[PDB]
Amino acid sequence: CERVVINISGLRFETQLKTLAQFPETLLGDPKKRMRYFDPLRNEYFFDRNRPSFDAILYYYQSGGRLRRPVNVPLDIFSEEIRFYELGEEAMEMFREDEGTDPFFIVETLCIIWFSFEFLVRFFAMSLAILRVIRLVRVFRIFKLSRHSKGLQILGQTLKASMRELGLLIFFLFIGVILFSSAVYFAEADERDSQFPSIPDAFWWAVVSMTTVGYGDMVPTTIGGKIVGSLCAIAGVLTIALPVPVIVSNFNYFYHRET
Amino acid sequence: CERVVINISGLRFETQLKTLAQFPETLLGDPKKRMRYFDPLRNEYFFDRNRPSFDAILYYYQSGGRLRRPVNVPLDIFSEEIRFYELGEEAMEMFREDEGTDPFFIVETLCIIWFSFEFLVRFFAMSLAILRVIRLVRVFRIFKLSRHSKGLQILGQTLKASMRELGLLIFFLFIGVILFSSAVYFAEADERDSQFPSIPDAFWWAVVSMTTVGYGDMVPTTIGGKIVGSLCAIAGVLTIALPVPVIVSNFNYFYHRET
Amino acid sequence: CERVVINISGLRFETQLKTLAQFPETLLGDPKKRMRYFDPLRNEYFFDRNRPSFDAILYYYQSGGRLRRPVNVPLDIFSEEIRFYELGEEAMEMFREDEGTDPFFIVETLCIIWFSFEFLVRFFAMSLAILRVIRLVRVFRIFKLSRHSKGLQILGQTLKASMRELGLLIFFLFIGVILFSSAVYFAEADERDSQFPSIPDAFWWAVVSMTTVGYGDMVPTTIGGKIVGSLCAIAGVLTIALPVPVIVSNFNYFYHRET
Amino acid sequence: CERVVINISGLRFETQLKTLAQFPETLLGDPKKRMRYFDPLRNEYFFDRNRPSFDAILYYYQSGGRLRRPVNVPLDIFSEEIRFYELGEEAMEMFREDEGTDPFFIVETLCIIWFSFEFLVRFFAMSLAILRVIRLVRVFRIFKLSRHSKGLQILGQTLKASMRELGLLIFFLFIGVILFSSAVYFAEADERDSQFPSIPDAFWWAVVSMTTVGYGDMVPTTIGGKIVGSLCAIAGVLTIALPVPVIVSNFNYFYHRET
Ligand SMILES: [K+]
Ligand SMILES: [K+]
Ligand SMILES: [K+]
Ligand SMILES: [K+]
Ligand SMILES: [K+]
Ligand SMILES: [K+]
Repeated sequence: CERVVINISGLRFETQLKTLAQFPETLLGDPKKRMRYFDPLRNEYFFDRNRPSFDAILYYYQSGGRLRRPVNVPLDIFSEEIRFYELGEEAMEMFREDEGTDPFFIVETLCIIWFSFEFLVRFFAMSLAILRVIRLVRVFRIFKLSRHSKGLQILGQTLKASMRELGLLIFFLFIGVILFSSAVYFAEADERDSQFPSIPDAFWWAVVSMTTVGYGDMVPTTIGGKIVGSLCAIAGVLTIALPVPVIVSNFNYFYHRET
Repeated sequence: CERVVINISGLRFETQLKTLAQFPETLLGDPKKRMRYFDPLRNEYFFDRNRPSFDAILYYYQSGGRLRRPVNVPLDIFSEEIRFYELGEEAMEMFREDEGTDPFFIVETLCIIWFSFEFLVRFFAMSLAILRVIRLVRVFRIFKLSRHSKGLQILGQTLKASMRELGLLIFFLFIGVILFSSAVYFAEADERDSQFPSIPDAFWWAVVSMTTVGYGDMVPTTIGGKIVGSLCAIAGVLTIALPVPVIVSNFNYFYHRET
Repeated sequence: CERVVINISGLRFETQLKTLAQFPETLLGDPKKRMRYFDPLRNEYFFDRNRPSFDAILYYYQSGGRLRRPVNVPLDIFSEEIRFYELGEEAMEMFREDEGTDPFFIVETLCIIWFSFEFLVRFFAMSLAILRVIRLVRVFRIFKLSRHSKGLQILGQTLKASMRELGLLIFFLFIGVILFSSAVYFAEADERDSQFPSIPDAFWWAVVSMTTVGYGDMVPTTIGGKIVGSLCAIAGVLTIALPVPVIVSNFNYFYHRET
Repeated sequence: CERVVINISGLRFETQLKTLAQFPETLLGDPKKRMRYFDPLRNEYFFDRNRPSFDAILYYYQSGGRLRRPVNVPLDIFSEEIRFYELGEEAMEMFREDEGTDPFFIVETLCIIWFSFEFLVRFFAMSLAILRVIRLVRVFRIFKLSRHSKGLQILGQTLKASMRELGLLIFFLFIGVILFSSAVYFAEADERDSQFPSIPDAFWWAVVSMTTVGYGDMVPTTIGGKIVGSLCAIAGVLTIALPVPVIVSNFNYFYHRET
């Protein structure tokens, strides 16, 4: 099948004419558009342009549509070329995406009034329950700032996306606490003056020993509780120092991408 | 020796004909297979394909079999080319790999019964010992989840592989604790009200000061115990913050590779 | 428009003559300067030089001035080429930048005297206020070392530049402490022996639980205070372990760039 | 000056003959050695070899000796080429490097005897001083293992090399402790029940608050001591989390390079 020669600043490219006919609207696929760059003396089309980029521009046609930016070609440059060669806004975006008492009442009432008002205006434009209700509505209040603080949105999108990541930290943390709250429970017990009788309390210690917080409300006195204490102080920093790189790589990405 | 010219979208490659005969089954090595792409006018074989990839495709023959994917060529693309040129499933994989009271009894009995049953069904398809036995079988129980929790397998494979890494953390931790539990022992002693008489107890402090847990069950009161305490708080975070990058790079790899 | 051919060690480049006339002072743009490298037999200018670099050297003219160093070309090499081709000191720098009781009184008086003297010599060359004044002038004294200690300058430039980064850590820390000092306040209260009555004190705990310092002056005794305590020990290490990579990447850069 | 053409698997290179004469012993510089690869029909030397590598092989001569391995060319491959082209062992290495009661007495005496014996055999093949002598010889004893433990050597070489790095951590730690042990000293004092009278003791707290160890032997009770306590818990983790990446990058390098 009749072949074409494209010269990009001395670098010669060759393809069949049907390969370019696969995208009739692009500059190279449109006879009338590329006609301006034909050299009758050499029988080739010449372009005084960026050499590194054309590799992909041609592969686009041969691949049926794949438009990847060569790793060694800047983003601003390669974008200009896609524009010049007239690849089309569709493929253009596809590339883009593939590439990237009273005072308390007054304050409480004023907010409920403003919030509801603003909410409605924008939208339109028993004894035991009282204990659980105050901890809910009053505690999650801070979440309102997320609507005016860019940072929170980033923190949220990262959590929603890296949920599987966090799920491991907690999971691994469990197996850890369970294994340590048990290994010390068997060596800490059967000894007087030891504040490690039950297991439920051994859970707190472990959670306080793995995160390295160490309040001092519970500490091993026996030899068997210290051996598992050292392994715990280590296993903790080891287990915790895992999902971090992931969440950070996600946050830093969501942060840099949003900004 | 008679040479051949291969034109890949304008980029010309040249090699001897025996070099290609070294792999008679591949497309380029098989006369009958490459015959379809010969251009009589130019005396060369033409391929309307990916330019960046062919560099390696040719080196494969010249190297006697080495099939490396150019750093600047996507994985999905280069794979297609290996397929087209018909390099062979062997070399193909080789590339792949080179590239990547009653309730307690009931619960206890039910499990032992189910586990043993499931185990057998799947397979077929004195006073001091009682103290060490309860800490063993009962503590390692959690390890059963590893068979239904992907995460654990990753954590295990990383440990089994980065064993030499962890061995250092503990090793370095030793030398550290030994050096600190001794430097403070000589400056903390010979002083009343000091809870640092013996060395074995100095070990606990050091292990609790390097991991930065600091329960508060032991703290320097002398000037010589604080100087070594500062160096300890530092040396600890320095020694611990070493094998981490390795274990993480292993975990993150085993995690991303498994997923 | 009359075209030119430039041969760089066998690699042929082609451009129009006006493209090179866009920078009349450079070697390639100056007829008298490039005349020395013209080959009459082939009708092309030949240069026995670095191939990888010329890609950019030519793009410079086609782009109207863009001078980027190819990712695969060393800095010392590409710099030499820019010099040879005589691109010009301007574009040269632009590239550079786009690329990178008595003793107390005596001591106090002597300093004030020396400092003021040195300052002037270099420049030319009520009861409640006394409490706030001593904490100010006397505390910020150390900042004087910054003028003789390179390290501080780096620490400062990184802070001044990554201010938005730090602003998040503190911000996120707030929302965290507010949410935790409240979630535990509702579960820690309504229970005797609990040292978590007020909220202002719950703030201290949270700040001491998220940074993982854990002095032991405050710890959850209830079940509801421990559940939020575990989430706090985690959320803390998660929130803190975020701006770090940024500040470090800034510090390490400012450090390596300054040195 | 008479020019030469080198064809590397279809990729044509051109240089002057003197450029190659600059290294008379290499294959390309030796008439008798390159004669075997000359093609009389095309007037060029042909090599059925790796294309990516030759770029550097030629630059070596043009540069007067610079032998850099292209970023996109494997180490094992490029090495083979340097060998084939016969560049010379010198340049070869240069490239390599540019590229990479009684029991106590018995035990004490036996060691002193063995050590001194082994030392000599290998080499040949008052009251206050007693307090400082026991802390020295007895404490640094562990350092003997470094001769049989690879890990320590790595830890040492990294310290000796990244000394300037560590010097900052300690330095920055100083300025920090000095600024915090002073900011809290002015707000913690003038208040009863406060364990922060003197400054020397404020130093311990700061060092225990920045490393996040928090023994609990000292904690702010005033409002002014807590505000500076939060800034301290942060500034600490910020200052410490700086030299880490450096020491790690050095250790990981010294570790991977040694192994
Ligand atoms: K800690
Ligand atoms: K701690
Ligand atoms: K603590
Ligand atoms: K504590
Ligand atoms: K305590
Ligand atoms: K940490």
